Amino acid sequence: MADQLTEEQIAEFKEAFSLFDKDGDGTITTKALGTVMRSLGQNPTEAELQDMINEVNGTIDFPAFLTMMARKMKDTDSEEEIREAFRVFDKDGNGYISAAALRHVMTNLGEKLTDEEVDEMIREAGQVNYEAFVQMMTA
Amino acid sequence: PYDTLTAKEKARDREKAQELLKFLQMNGYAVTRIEKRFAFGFLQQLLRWMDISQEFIAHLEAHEQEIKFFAKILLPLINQYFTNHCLYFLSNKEKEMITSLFCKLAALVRHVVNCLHILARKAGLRSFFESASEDIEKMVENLRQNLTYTTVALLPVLTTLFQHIAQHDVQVSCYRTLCSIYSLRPALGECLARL
Amino acid sequence: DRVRIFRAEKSYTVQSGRWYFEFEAVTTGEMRVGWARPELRPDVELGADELAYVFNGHRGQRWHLGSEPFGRPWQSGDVVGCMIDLTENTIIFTLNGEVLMSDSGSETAFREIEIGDGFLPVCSLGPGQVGHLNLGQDVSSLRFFAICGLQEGFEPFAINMQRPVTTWFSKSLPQFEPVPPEHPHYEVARM
Amino acid sequence: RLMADIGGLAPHVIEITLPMLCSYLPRWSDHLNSLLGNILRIIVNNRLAVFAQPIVSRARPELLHSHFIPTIGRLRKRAGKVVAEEEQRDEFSVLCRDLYALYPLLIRYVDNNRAHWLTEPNANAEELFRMVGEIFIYWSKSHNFKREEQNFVVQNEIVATLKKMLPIGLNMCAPTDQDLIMLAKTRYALKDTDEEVREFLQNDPEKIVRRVQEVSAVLYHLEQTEHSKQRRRAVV
Amino acid sequence: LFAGTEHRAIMVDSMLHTVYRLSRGRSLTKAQRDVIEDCLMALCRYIRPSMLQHLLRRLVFDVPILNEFAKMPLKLLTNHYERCWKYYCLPTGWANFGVTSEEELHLTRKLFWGIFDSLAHKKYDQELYRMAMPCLCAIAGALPPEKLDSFINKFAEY
Repeated sequence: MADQLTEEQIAEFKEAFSLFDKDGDGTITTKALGTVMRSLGQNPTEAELQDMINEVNGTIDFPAFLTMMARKMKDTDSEEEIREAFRVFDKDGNGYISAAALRHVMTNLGEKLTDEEVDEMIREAGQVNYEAFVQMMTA
Repeated sequence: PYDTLTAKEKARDREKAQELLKFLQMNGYAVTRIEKRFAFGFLQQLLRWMDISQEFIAHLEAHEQEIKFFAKILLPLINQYFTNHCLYFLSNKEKEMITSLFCKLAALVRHVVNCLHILARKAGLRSFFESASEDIEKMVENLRQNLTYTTVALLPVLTTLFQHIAQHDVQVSCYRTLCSIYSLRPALGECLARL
Repeated sequence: DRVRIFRAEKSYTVQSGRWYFEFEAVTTGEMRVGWARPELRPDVELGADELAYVFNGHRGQRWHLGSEPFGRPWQSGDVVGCMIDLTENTIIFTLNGEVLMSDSGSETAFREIEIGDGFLPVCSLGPGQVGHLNLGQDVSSLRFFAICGLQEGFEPFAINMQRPVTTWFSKSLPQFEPVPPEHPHYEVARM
Repeated sequence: RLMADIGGLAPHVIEITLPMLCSYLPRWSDHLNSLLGNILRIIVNNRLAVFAQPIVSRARPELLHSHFIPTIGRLRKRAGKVVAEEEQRDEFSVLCRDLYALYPLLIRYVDNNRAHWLTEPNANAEELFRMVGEIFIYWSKSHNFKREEQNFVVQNEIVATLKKMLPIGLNMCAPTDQDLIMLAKTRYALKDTDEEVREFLQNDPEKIVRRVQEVSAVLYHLEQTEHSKQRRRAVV
Repeated sequence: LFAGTEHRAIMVDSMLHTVYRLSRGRSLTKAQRDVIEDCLMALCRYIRPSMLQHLLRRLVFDVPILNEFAKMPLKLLTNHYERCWKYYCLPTGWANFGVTSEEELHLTRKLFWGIFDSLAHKKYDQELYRMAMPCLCAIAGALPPEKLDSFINKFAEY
């Protein structure tokens, strides 16, 4: 989704795009977009900038820049989700949730998971390590 | 590089140089300017690394990044090599390097845990046994944290001595240590049984 | 030259049941003791292919489609034996009345073996090697069978055989044979 | 000498006499057998279990047969008492785990003695094998005892006891016909009494029937022992 | 499927060497570089070291000297050493493939020498201790005038 970023982040991106596209026509050149991203702290490499441009006249509009940045936002969200999955077991401090702890966590998740689903997830992969839980969640 | 080059790529120039040398010999002109070897070189490098580690420890008691990197790298590498070729070492330069490494480890203990345990698994042995006995006696007297570290080192030292005895001055030190143990919980009994 | 492969006749193959036989090693050496499939090729070594199940008596290794260490070597005057249970398809060797443990401690050298056509005892002898083979014709003849295998339900091969078991020995003298129709590297066409 | 004094004393001083006994044993006949018997008696009288028998080096079967038999009987009586107490909570489970943890040294010693004495299965060996089989059957009867034994084994860093008792059952002597044994096993599969075994034997006879029933029960116990990415995304 | 290639050993070796050269290129994306490195590691693990000798020589020619994309050489070395430990460490080698080449063994020894020398010389780093140190440990475990003018004219005539 294009609205993955927070409201403050979206406002900052819009301000940067407006500053880069000072002509008021919305279209912003690739060099201008890169300069705006660097000024906002999201300075990407030349190959990364080319890949982002390809994924998203010689100019890119503000909605196009938002769509391109949405990919990085989704990647950051996925990384945060992976970190949360890895640290779910480390939250208790032991680092290796037991079978009862894993069942309790699965019940607390409430993602339409029954006893059979929990058993299948455990079998797919007896204490469950944090790394093992993260790998199972990644699938 | 000369060693990294392909056999044929360097062999072409080698044949050219051989032809030049043959031409010079025909003209009468005279021009004048390894598993065991690898093991000996590795032993020498290990001895040099042990000396460097001892020097770094002495300096730290009173550059640093390189010394720390060497200590973190060579010690795990030495442990892996020992685990891989314990049979080769048991069955020279390697023996001298092993003795030097053991002496360096004993000196460091007197002044990593896994590296020391892996390394453990004449006059120097007698001196080490006497030092261990003295440390045990001092710890016993104090009980009634250098003593704890000395006892921990002696326990791996006791295991190493037991392993060496099973595989195979020092006698007097061993007798003194046995008498001290007899005169003087479960860890001490296990160490005495191993000795 | 090559080791003379000794085996029983093809009419003596077994497809079920428990059978045990003991081999006595008069002279120490490399003994291949076990059973092999009826399709035994004398040209190949004993245990080299996937049609034999033998254990080397000098190197302490098990031979089945390769070499795998197992057990310990014996000495002169020490008998060896192999007791096999086809219901569980497990292969157990007996040395001096004691079960030889594998590298992982398993009492069985080989496990999960298809019955196939059957299994028949096979023995090998090296150059100058002398050994005594006992198929269980006489109960009193089997000395270590009482110590191990007597109460396990195993029985000797010759539990009720009035006549001695016939044996087939490999002939070192070459003999001309017809061309196999499916030779791995030879083919003959009659144009 | 020291071993005799340690045996007579048997404890607070056990941790001290144990190092001396271990040192004497590693240095290395009749004296060694007597020392091993005294150590076993001291262990039976009394972490501690592991330190009691750090290593096994027994070589004389006469002392093992003379001493371990009373030790085997005492262990069987203790196991029966523990089973009775459990049949009659957390305290029972803790007691069962503690008994199983100490039994590991005795089980290892019994297995070593059986391996050493497997050549000559005397009457004492048969009695020890019967006691071991009865203890294994009692342990397998209650799943709580097996769970406690597994927990104790995990902490120290049932299946092992059954494996050790299996050689004892194999070395046991049974009738060749084994018809009474088969009938007793069939009755045990239906959880019947020993009257069926006696009736089959009729169709020292009582002792033979009892032995056949015990062997069938042990065999039955041994046989029983031997026998979407959307959801992941939502969880994340 | 490509593991243990023998009929086209030269072709697969050339392909592996060219893929290794591509992985070191200066025009690639981070995801592209990671995918290429993973594919190269899988190919090295599956393909026999003998069939990859041409690529192994290029990899070990300047393995310690090279710093850019240093994860790929370490991963390749670790995979080759884990898959074929006895192929080079043991004098007899594998039961199937057997012993290795003397020149390949010398090249591997020189590469290990340079690698641990650089590790000792280089400063401590978490990434270095996490990537190069396991490779060094695995490598250690794998260890068991006018007359002159006249002569020049004569040489030219020859």
